[PDB]
Order: sequence, then C-alpha cells, then structure tokens
Amino acid sequence: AECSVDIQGNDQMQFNTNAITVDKSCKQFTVNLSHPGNLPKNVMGHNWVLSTAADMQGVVTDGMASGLDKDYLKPDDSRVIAHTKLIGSGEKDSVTFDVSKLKEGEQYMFFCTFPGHSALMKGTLTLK
Ligand SMILES: [Ag+]
Repeated sequence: AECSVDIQGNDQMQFNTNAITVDKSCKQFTVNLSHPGNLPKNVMGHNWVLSTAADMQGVVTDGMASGLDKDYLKPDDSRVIAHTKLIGSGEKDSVTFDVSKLKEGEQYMFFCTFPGHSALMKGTLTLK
C-alpha cells in the first residue's frame, strides 16, 4: 500500500506481520495500529515502536521502567525513530514519519514495549 501499512496486535500478544517494506520513493511512511480482541490497555496494551536493531534492547528496558502512563516509553528517547501510543482492544492509533530518517545498510526493528511482549511482538522494517 502506497507508503502505509495497517497492523493489528491481538489478545494473544501477536502482531499480524513480522516484516515491513518501506519504498524508497515514499516521502513519509504511516503505520495504522489497531487491537482486535477484548482486553484492556493495562493488561494487553500494544504500541508500535521503531528503532535500529542495535537500539531495541535499551528502548525496551527503559520503556518497561517508564510505566503505563508514559506508554512504556522513555520520554524524548533519541533512539526511537517513530512510535504510536499504547492502545487497548477496540482502539486505534497512527504514526507518520519522514522516510529520510532511514538509511540503507542499517537494520531496523519494530516492536511493542509493553512489559514482556517484545519477545513475541517484533519484526523487521526494511527500506526497499
Ligand atoms: Ag504489546
């Protein structure tokens, strides 16, 4: 889809994709996140967070420590290229970012920073 992707996080701690392609032609890229199921944000909250593969662990650790009210993200974290809000079932949130913030030769990971979820809820994002 021309410069966007729609992604779901379910009540079983799964995103419905593990690989996102971003066409070099896109000026901006948008992620539209939703949450099928019935579980509340405090129990099964999902976000979509983007960093380099190298930065992922530091982002997830500091995010766990940040707490629910900060959407499990360290405020002003320089390693986070883009992120949605944390959402519960029935909710939706989108993020758009400048594709110029990605370069070739660099590995990107997307993931959710809700406590313990990133073991399951992660994937690659590839400039193509
Ligand atoms: Ag999650």
